[PDB]
Amino acid sequence: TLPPFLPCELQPHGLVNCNWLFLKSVPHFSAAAPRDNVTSLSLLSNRIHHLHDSDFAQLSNLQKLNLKWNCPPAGLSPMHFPCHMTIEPNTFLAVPTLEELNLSYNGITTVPALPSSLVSLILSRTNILQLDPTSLTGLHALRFLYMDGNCYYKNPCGRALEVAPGALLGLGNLTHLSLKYNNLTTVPRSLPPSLEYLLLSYNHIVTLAPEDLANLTALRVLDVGGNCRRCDHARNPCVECPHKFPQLHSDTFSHLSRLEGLVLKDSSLYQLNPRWFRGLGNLTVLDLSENFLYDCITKTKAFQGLAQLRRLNLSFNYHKKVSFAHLTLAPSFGSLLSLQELDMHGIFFRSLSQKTLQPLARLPMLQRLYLQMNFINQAQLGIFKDFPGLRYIDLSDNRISGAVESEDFMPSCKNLSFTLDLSRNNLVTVQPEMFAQLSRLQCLRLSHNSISQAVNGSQFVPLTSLQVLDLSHNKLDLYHGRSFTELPRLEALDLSYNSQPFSMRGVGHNLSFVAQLPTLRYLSLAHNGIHSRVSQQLCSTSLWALDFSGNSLSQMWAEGDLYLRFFQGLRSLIRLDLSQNRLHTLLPCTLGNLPKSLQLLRLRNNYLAFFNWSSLTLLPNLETLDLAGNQLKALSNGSLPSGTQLQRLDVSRNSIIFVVPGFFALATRLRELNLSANALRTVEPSWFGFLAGSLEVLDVSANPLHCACGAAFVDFLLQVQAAVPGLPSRVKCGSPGQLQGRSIFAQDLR
DNA sequence: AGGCGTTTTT
DNA sequence: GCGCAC
Ligand SMILES: *[C@@H]1O[C@H](CO)[C@@H](O[C@@H]2O[C@H](CO)[C@@H](O)[C@H](O)[C@H]2NC(C)=O)[C@H](O)[C@H]1NC(C)=O
Ligand SMILES: *[C@@H]1O[C@H](CO)[C@@H](O)[C@H](O)[C@H]1NC(C)=O
Ligand SMILES: *[C@@H]1O[C@H](CO)[C@@H](O)[C@H](O)[C@H]1NC(C)=O
Ligand SMILES: *[C@@H]1O[C@H](CO)[C@@H](O)[C@H](O)[C@H]1NC(C)=O
Ligand SMILES: *[C@@H]1O[C@H](CO)[C@@H](O)[C@H](O)[C@H]1NC(C)=O
Ligand SMILES: *[C@@H]1O[C@H](CO)[C@@H](O)[C@H](O)[C@H]1NC(C)=O
Ligand SMILES: *[C@@H]1O[C@H](CO)[C@@H](O)[C@H](O)[C@H]1NC(C)=O
Ligand SMILES: *[C@@H]1O[C@H](CO)[C@@H](O)[C@H](O)[C@H]1NC(C)=O
Repeated sequence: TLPPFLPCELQPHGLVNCNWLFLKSVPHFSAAAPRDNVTSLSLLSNRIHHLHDSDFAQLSNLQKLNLKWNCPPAGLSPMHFPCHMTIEPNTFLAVPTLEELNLSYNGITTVPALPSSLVSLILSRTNILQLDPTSLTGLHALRFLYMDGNCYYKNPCGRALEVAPGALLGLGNLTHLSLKYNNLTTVPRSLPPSLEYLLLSYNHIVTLAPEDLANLTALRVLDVGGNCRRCDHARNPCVECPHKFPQLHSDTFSHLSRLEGLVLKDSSLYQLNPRWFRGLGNLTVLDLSENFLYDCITKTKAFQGLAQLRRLNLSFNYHKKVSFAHLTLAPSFGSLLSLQELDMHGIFFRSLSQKTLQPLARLPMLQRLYLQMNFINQAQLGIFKDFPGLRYIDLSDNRISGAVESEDFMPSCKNLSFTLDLSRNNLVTVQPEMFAQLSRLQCLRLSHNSISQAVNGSQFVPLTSLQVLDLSHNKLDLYHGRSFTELPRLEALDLSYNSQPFSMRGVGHNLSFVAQLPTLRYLSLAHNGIHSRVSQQLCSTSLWALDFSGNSLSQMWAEGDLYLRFFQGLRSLIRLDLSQNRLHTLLPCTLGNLPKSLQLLRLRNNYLAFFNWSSLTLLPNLETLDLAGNQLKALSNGSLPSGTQLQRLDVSRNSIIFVVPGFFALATRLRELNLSANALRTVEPSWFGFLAGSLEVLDVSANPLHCACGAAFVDFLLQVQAAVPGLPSRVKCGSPGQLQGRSIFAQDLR
């Protein structure tokens, strides 16, 4: 029988998802559907312009309703089409259980009547230009009001949004208010004392005083950034902050003892008034980005009081048209004993020395340090030795060049104890000297440099704890036999996109160093265009995973018997990616020379038009096989052979016209199968023997199915619907006539 | 007339 | 197949 909520899709935790179905009105759903197991209803980005009383009446246990992007104002319409949305006055009253509503990106000019149950209301990017107490009548349970972007460059109005004095006082539970991008010039008078988060960024509130935040002693977060902007850093349309502005009175934040988060970004500040931070001893996050505090951070004592502060953002506090030769942080940074995260990216300074970060050197909790995009050309990396609790340094996108004068295939550094990112720098060789005091390092990123060195075993000698080394997007010449052997703990090495040496026609290269890395588990030689004149075998007893994608095994395996055993010496290998290797053909003899230990084999985006399925028995441990993106015209020439351990099979984006009967039958372990984007005109239960019920995923979307009245496929997909993703909307007909390009349920086939 | 379309959400 | 060395 049918999916219960056609054309929408029943998802977990009682969600009915009608997203992106181009609906003109809300679907009703027959009484046969369990409309009370329905706890949430999503109608994102349809084209419903008219909302009725009956539309939600029958969904009597509905808690969440998303109606976003259905009727976008002209400025947000991708083609500037106007749209007004009519709501019948009992539309939402008929859902007395409603808790969260999203009416954002919809042309409405007044708030509709809403049930008292409502805990959350989002009215952002609407055309509502006024809020007064009649707007939000009887919403005493309401805790969240979000109404950003009702008057700005993308949704203009010609005036300020008008929140009348005391308009929201009726809302006794209101903790979260947001009114960003509304062209406000003053804070709204008399907001509920219950407010905990108040967000007024990207308005034009140029003056503040303690009157402007009267009675808001519950505030835990206050965002007032972007009201007086520096447009030299603006990516969007921007009005430059007037001269003699902004004016923030000293004691503006004095009565906010509970304040945890203060955002003052992009406020054109040349000087921090320390009186701003008096009485803010409970402050944990302070954002001062995109201001002009480049001098003030070498001098100020305004941080002295902030004992509990954890995150400090000083990024893009850069002087117009200049980078500094030197930057020395203030002594008062040394009293931030709680500090975990410091962002100094985009200040622009040329030198990083002991003096630069001296005050931070004895802070016990300092873990993450962002110094990227600073045009730094000299860096004494040895300063980080004495930092007690450091876990992460981002020094990427700098001009440092030396010492001073898919998680299956490559693991991330996220859970390691000490990571240095030096990517997007100007190293052309690696000097041991620059790492002299970094023997604690577990992860080093040096990608997107200009390293064009024949590494030999002498470059990374100090790094005796290093487990991950990323050298992707460089020009390494792999030639000497002992490259990387100075790293006793190396488990993951990325040498991808170092293609240029391998392009050098008539000059060969040496991969025999892989045998000399006894602890290595992960290796990417991906996107190197390896095609000729290389070692005939990779040899390693430790290696579990090898990305060899983006090379030309094609040309290698065409070259007599030289490279037929290339991957055979990888005795423990469990994952191999041979994708985009230009393979037009495979011998069964080539596949059997891959390691017996293999569990995962990718051959994506090759040019294979034929695959001898019987040779899968030569890889007895194979659980996953990816042939996506090849040119198979059929699943045939044998079946999946007996006793095969295969669980995941992807033959998507081929040109498969048919499947032989009983093709999958002997693959009893098969759980996930992707037949998407092929030329299948039908889906038969006879492909699966009659053991298809074990399948957890069967993707048959984007296939030119023959939707002839009474077709055998229709019935089959309903018997295994739990396993077919997107069945209600995305499995479509290629024929006949007017059904082409429309869902299989666009007319009843039975 | 309405169309357009996967466009952070906080 | 990239200063080794009948
Ligand atoms: C089955 O394969 C298809 C097509 O190869 C997958 O659809 C692609 O999904 C990726 C991300 O997973 C997207 O970047 C592409 O845009 C999609 N391509 C097409 C042509 O639709 C699909 O996700 C796979 N199904 C499952 C269940 O994993
Ligand atoms: C907050 O709403 C709840 C209903 O969920 C109610 O108990 C309480 O009266 C409300 N508080 C105020 C101050 O209105
Ligand atoms: C913002 O406010 C003023 C009202 O004085 C108006 O002139 C201006 O056009 C408004 N801006 C936008 C983007 O609507
Ligand atoms: C602040 O609170 C006092 C005491 O309850 C009240 O009388 C006063 O009107 C309030 N001020 C504002 C601006 O809401
Ligand atoms: C590596 O090459 C350097 C030149 O940079 C040379 O001095 C050194 O002896 C070689 N080291 C090893 C371990 O082969
Ligand atoms: C490749 O490197 C190994 C390890 O030093 C070396 O023995 C072998 O001779 C090299 N191959 C060539 C062709 O130079
Ligand atoms: C697959 O290879 C085997 C072993 O060499 C061979 O017997 C068989 O004919 C091949 N299958 C097809 C369909 O050509
Ligand atoms: C393989 O099957 C295809 C598709 O039906 C067929 O055209 C071809 O002749 C078959 N070849 C072998 C060797 O089985």
